[PDB]
Amino acid sequence: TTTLAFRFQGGIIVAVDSRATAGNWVASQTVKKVIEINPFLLGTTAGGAADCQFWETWLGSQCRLHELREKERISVAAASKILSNLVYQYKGAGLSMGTMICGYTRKEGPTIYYVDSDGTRLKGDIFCVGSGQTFAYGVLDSNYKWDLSVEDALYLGKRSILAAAHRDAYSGGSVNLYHVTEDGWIYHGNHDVGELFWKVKEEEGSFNNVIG
Amino acid sequence: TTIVGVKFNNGVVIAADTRSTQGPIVADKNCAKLHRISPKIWCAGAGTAADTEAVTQLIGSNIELHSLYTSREPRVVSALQMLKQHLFKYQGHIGAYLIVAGVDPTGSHLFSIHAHGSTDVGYYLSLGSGSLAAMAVLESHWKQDLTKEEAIKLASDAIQAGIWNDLGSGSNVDVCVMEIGKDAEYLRNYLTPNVREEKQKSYKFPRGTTAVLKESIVNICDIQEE
Amino acid sequence: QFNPYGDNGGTILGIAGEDFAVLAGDTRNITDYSINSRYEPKVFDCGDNIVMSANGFAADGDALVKRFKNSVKWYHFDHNDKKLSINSAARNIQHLLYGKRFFPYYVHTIIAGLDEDGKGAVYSFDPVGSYEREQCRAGGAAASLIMPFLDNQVNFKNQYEPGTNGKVKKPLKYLSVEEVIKLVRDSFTSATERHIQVGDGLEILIVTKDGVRKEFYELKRD
Amino acid sequence: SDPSSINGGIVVAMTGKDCVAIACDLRLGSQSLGVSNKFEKIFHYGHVFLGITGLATDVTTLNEMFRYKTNLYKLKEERAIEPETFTQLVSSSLYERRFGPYFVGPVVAGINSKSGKPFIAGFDLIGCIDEAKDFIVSGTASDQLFGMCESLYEPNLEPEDLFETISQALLNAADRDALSGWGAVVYIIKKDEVVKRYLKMRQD
Amino acid sequence: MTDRYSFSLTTFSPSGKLGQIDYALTAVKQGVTSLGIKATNGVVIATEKKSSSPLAMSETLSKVSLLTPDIGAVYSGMGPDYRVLVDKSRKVAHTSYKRIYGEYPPTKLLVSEVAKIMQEATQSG
Amino acid sequence: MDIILGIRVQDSVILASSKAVTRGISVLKDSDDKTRQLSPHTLMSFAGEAGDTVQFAEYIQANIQLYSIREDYELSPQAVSSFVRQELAKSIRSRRPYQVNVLIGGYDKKKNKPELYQIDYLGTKVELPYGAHGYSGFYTFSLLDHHYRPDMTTEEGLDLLKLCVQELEKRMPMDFKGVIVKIVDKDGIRQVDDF
Amino acid sequence: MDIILGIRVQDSVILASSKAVTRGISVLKDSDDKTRQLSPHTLMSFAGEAGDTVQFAEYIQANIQLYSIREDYELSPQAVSSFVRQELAKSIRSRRPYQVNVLIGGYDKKKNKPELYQIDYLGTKVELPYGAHGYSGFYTFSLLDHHYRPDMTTEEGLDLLKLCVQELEKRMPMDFKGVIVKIVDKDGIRQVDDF
Amino acid sequence: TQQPIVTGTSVISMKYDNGVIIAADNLGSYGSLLRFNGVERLIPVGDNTVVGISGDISDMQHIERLLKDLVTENAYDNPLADAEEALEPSYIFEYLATVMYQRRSKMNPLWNAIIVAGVQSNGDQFLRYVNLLGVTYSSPTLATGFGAHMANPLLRKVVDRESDIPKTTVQVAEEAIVNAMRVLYYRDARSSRNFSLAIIDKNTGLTFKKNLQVENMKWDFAKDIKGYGTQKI
Amino acid sequence: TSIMAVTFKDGVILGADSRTTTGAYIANRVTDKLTRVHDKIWCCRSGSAADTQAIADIVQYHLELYTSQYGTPSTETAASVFKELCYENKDNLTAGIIVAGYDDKNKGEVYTIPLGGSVHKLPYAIAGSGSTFIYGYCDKNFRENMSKEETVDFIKHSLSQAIKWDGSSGGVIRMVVLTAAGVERLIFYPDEYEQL
Amino acid sequence: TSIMAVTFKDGVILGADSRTTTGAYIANRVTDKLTRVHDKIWCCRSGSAADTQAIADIVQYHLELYTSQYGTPSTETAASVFKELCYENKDNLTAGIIVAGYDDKNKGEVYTIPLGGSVHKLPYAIAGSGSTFIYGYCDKNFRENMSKEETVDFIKHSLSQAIKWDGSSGGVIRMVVLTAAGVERLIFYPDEYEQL
Ligand SMILES: [Mg+2]
Ligand SMILES: [Mg+2]
Ligand SMILES: [Mg+2]
Ligand SMILES: [Mg+2]
Ligand SMILES: [Mg+2]
Repeated sequence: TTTLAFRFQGGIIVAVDSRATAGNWVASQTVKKVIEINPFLLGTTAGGAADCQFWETWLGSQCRLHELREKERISVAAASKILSNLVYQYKGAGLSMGTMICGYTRKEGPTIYYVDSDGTRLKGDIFCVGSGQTFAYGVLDSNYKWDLSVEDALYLGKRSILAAAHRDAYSGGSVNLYHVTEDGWIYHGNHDVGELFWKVKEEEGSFNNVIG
Repeated sequence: TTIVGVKFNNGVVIAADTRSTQGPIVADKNCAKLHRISPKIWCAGAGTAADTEAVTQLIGSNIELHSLYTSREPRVVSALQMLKQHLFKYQGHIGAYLIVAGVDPTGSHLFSIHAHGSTDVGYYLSLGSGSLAAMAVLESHWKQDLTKEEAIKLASDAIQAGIWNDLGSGSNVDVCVMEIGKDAEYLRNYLTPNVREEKQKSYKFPRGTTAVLKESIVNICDIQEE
Repeated sequence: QFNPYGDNGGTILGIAGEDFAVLAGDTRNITDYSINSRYEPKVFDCGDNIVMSANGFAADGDALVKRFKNSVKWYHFDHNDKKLSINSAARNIQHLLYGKRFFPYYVHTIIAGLDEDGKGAVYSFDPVGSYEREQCRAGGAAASLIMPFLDNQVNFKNQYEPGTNGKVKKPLKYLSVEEVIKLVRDSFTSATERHIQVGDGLEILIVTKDGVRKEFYELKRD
Repeated sequence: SDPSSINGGIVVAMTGKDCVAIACDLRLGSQSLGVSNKFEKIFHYGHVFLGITGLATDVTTLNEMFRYKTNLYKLKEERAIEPETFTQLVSSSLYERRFGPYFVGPVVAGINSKSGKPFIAGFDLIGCIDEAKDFIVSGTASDQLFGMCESLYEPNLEPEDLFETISQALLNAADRDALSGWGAVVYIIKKDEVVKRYLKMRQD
Repeated sequence: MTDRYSFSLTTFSPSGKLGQIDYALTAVKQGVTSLGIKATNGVVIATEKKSSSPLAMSETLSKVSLLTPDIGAVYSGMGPDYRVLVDKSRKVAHTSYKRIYGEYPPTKLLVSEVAKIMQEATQSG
Repeated sequence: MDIILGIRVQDSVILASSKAVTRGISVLKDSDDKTRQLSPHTLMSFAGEAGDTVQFAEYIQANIQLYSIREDYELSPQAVSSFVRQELAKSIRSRRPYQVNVLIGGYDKKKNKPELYQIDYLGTKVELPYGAHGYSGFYTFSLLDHHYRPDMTTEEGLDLLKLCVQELEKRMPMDFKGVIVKIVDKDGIRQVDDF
Repeated sequence: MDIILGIRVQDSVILASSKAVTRGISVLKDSDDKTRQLSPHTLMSFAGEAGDTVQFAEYIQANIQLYSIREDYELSPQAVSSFVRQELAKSIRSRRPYQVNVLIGGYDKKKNKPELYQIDYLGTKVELPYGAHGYSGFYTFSLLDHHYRPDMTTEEGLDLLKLCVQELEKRMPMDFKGVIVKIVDKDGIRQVDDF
Repeated sequence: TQQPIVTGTSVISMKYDNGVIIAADNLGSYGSLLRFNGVERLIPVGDNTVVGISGDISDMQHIERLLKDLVTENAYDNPLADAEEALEPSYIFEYLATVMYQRRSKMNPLWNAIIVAGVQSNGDQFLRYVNLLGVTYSSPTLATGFGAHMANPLLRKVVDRESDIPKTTVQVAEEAIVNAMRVLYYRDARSSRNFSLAIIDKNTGLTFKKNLQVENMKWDFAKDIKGYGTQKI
Repeated sequence: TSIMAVTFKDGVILGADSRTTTGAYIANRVTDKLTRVHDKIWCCRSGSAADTQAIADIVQYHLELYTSQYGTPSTETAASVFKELCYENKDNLTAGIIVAGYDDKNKGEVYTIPLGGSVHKLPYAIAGSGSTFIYGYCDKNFRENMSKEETVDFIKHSLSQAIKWDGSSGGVIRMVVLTAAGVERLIFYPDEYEQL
Repeated sequence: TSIMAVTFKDGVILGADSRTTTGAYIANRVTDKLTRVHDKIWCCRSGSAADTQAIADIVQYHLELYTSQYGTPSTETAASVFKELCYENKDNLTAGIIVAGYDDKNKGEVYTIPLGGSVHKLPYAIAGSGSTFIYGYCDKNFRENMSKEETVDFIKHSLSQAIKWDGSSGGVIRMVVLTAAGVERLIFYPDEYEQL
């Protein structure tokens, strides 16, 4: 698995791979690792697939009950803390979760919270989680700027998953892109890594080691 | 694996299935489990496949040299003694479980050998994962003074019980008949009750379907003259 | 020590067509190297035009199917005989599975049917309730033998159009119910040859707007 | 931990009409980490071809060993070794390390120079010979290869048809295995010509 | 005890002759005649069964010996030396070939192995 | 020890190796050179278990120096790497295996080409344009995959190497106290004293 | 988390806490503030197991803030430290204990004195002139034993703290990404933004 | 979680044209000790069902009491208790199957393998299996423990599939069962010569046979077998 | 396994069942556990079949070479060779052997060699898993200087009970009679001994 | 421990040794393992002394409360109460109990309850570590409808052998006779039973 999310001028980019494995066996290449909590909030899935799916879907239900009661959009801080407090109750039971709760509100602006099955809750600008996280971090750290355009930021997130998908054996399949704005998230398509790799290799001149 | 041995009037017969497995995966669908120690001494093996093949070739090799040295045709008791002493020395680490059968100047013989070096005598025997299914058939239909034709029928029926009821056994039935005063007749694929049905579709691809990056001629020939 | 789990073998296969869906499974039931039954139905009609199979440990498989069938019945009572849509059934099964997160149903569940637009649908679940709509999914013992074949023959993976040499992919043309059944039968015939736990019989349930139909085929019994 | 699945990779071999084919992926890794996309697993000694999957150090070691042994064979016999003979040599060599084995899955392929008969063979790590008529598979995606080969294969394929069958068997099997892929090579072998083709595949 | 003869008993004389080899050849010369003829579709080897006594059963004394199913041997000279060479030749055909390649050695290579054994008795201690 | 990197550019091979030596709780040294010159145009960096690393490296050095004297000739990098691999392959089935990973950077004077060989403790040899051992590759390979070109100059290679070290210094938990960088080319081996 | 230091000088308490947050193989953050303001003149830094640290710190914060509202009065640092100790002492015999070590730096407005309390996860409380948790003391205490004086100024305390951090940065294997420093005195709590 | 103490071995069974046959030996072993020789392991329920049980005997006796209690409970406020609302084999099995799976799910199983043999109201043959894991399955032949390995192969030669059931008579079916019991006596070290056999026929009803013995055994050939290889005397 | 050897007036008789098990599966129901190491020196084997066969074969070799040089060995000598193998290799053996033989000078003698490798000369000996159940019966019913017919009945009745209670024992009751007259093999089938 | 209960013409007799060991140390050489749960319903105890005493005490309480309400309980009822405790608490008990009693309607009855918690009605029963050695002897020598003197001899001879071979058994042989006439205690010392 490789999942990332970073804050920038235009909001948040979320990018994930699509591979699911049971040991060496590739169970699926078409897995959705972005949970659409609601039209404004996104969550990434790493670690336990069921744990992330179930509890982030549940989180969406809690966020809906909040804004019904309070007549106001839930903050990313409050939403993330509902999830972290929940998994903290289960601490020791064996939940496996590594996620970024991403959102864009008026009072906060674009916000990302890394939430953990150990109970960790961290606000930050750039996060990468999964077996191929180190590969994605390299491309991000060297190319990241706050004043990136929405077009370039989307490509950076795409290219960073591709970097991991190439090197990490347990990452690949396809890349899912999302752009989170104040008015809600916007889906930016599914991109097959097989086709994307050759496209990027030629146009960018990268991956000279690989014969194409 | 299902292997059996059955004594009869003027000799002995051994039989085996033809399935070799890697856990739950079938590696070879027509494996040859009937091995030759000498022209008229054959054996069938179960357990670790490399050990059964290796131990029969080694003893079979030493049996041949012994036969040449003594100017006598090899005896089953010699194969038995050499096999058991070898297997005992390695304390079961050589995972060979064998049914040894054959004819020699002394007469017709049938023995089983276990990996730790213990041996048994019998008129009918079975070994392998399908040995219980096979032994059920043998215990139901075996009698004294079987004919050659009855023993082949019984042996192959015992293998069939393993083929159908044991997941570790399948495919075909191999048989070898060793009669006194005769050449041993190896009957490869004596029964073939598991032919695959014709597929619903042909999966022959159109030429040029596979994407290719480079082509080249490989030089298998030696360095050339001139 | 008491081990509450077991492996009953078996292999299942769900394929979603354009306006239909099939869920197939072999009828062999096993423990270790023994055959329990040559015909023990594994794929079930659960009502509301939904078919289901929970492959792996048969006791948990039977328990889950039984509980889901029960959920369909009570959905009708509580919601004015409303039809349970395949997507709603899928979410319900997630909660049944995740309900035993810390003592799981040791099964790989697949359901098939039609979505609310009438298109073919298959959903695939892990033992603890993570799920996803899929076009093609084999489950169980010989799943690793079947899926690569389906990638190649259903989705036309690694297949390109002759003459172009890797530049143009083979187009993803729609398969008929007759065409799918051929691939299902050949998948199980091949799996039977190379996997010891697969054999005896193949039972296929076909779901269309007209209802649920069954087809049975013999497999090698060795 | 498991030596046969640290580095990953696969080999497949098939027989056709007056021809054999052997193919392999190009990946070498350290578990999850991809290390090399040029690690070829097929070697040849004269006209006899040998594929080797498993622990990469042993793949290298055994190649060097069989080059050693077939070179001395040729000097003494005054002729190149045949596939049937080489198969027995591979088996003998593996079994002599019975209680300290090379963690490999070798695959022999070739045509007998005298009889013209196509020949393939496979081995477990300890030397047991699998002499199949149709096909031999090996590596971390062997289950996948068994599934592909069992359905795609038909007997007496012509060289250029056999290429398509073995290529598709390899590619689609490797795409369902995390530790296989990163390129592929296919050898099409006839009695007195051999064509080597590198395949284009996804690089993840 | 111990074999304290760890030195060569065959050595070069001033003239460059290896005495013990020449004397061995002299012993061969005294031996009964044996011959070999090669045809297009076969080979024949033959010798006289020089019976030491008429009471002796000359059938039990085999001058012509099978080494492998496709290789045979005959000799001239000292019979006991031949008998042990046949035993070694039979074994070496298995240990240094059949147990490695799964087939019997070709004539020239088995001959080479027998030659090696005879060379070593010409140089060893 | 921890991090060892290697990159083969147009006309040279560059090896970067960390300076830190830690013994559990404390960092005992921050200027350790984890490399040995095997021959005038062949350099070997190393990382693995304590003691075994230096013992192995010096053993290889002595053997190559012995060969150089006997034949009055420098072995090719390929020949040296094959010798090293065999020693490690011999070692893995020993009573107590050498726990040592190495990179061999050499300039072949015959072919006029730089060559980088990566060999792990099992005897797993690979020829690469760039390489690493341990976790070093996890942080650096994505950058190298992106920026690397086979026609890079030595100065460009060093810049790409600085970017790799900067990423390591940012995301690695361990303080490896920087790296010693050495360049292997047609003129021999030299150390970049400012990095 | 890793390193947390504390030093009580003449008229204030200084707490230094590392910025790194490492979750396994990667450093996820290099600007983490491992502290919570319990009351206007009482600050608590913390280090221990992930999740438990922040959960505990915020739980204590909420309880002290509740007390402040109910009584319209700020509890003394001593009173706060005793409350915190009891919670940890209660925790150690629980089903799943809080794995959290804390330093409580406070200025007692009644006595006009700075106070530093060190409490480990077992509920082991000690009042000290300077303190630490984990391995931090092993590197720093010899320097503090040497240089510390009870009549030190805040500026002198910061200089001695810099020397402690420099020794940590030299001899610790882990990169803790520097420290956030905060001062607690009669005027309240403030952060030293340049360190 | 426990371990079985006093145990019963194979239960074997098969369908024939008009009903089902089930059999099990009368032994209650105590490890390798053949402790109790008069244990009835076939327990009839009404006149249409016979439950055969293997494994832990103390749990068998508990199950025996549950079935006895089930008959009592069914008769309460039930005028048709001996007619339309009598206990069916399918009702009895489903009840046991529920209990077995519930008990395994509480990590406190009934350490048994059970075969419920009977004939339904409509004359249909009922034969289904359940064990300590709650695993269930049906087949023309069913057997537990050693029976699964040795009896099934022999019984499957008579009824190999569903279509062979109408072709199989009660005499042929009983003959096969009795032979299988002999084979198990030869080869199962935890078996006894004495056994019970029950036939449930849709026409002639329940026929329960006690105190049967394995007979027509072949042992004479043993006299000729000498040594373990080379020994002649 | 149920094995015993009993001395009587005219010599000694060895007795044994014929069951060999692998777990609960009877691998051989017609085993011959009475094995010959010399003309009138036999033994009963219990424990590892591989071990006891290997031992017996070595003993037979030793006594054959003994006979070639020094003439017929005593039963005591045979027991000593068994002991030497069992005692020196105690760490790698699971063998319980009863040695029985007939001299003309010493007449019938019985030696038992349990796991440890110790030797015990006895009037009669019992061993194997089934022997536990007949210690009481054998002690109450054994007499010295019994007749051939009485000793056969004693062994038959004893092993009948051992077989009845021990699942590891069963099949036929084999016996070998050692006297001045020679060597006589006896066999008794289930239908005969079960009704006793 | 060596314990048994034997039915005969006039009723039933319980028999037991008196040895209780902690490892190889005899903690009590004069133990009374024959314990009373009702006037003419007794039991023999084997296994954990703490467990079997606790069980017996609870049974005695249950049968005392039964008697207050419903009159004298049957031997079957007593065995059922023993079984219920042993079966339901099988995970935490190490108890092997033989229940013996005398009704006028049913006469002498014997029930054995092994580790599992199962119940087995028998003509006679043997149990405890020493019972293994007398399965053969007891099976051969037991007859139904024996006299009092014959049954006392049968138990005395049986337990004598069990004691002889089992180190865990020993001391005196205690017996309790249950008949219409009443309850009679018997004791037999080493000098008496060892010479048998
Ligand atoms: Mg042994
Ligand atoms: Mg892959
Ligand atoms: Mg990848
Ligand atoms: Mg490497
Ligand atoms: Mg028995």
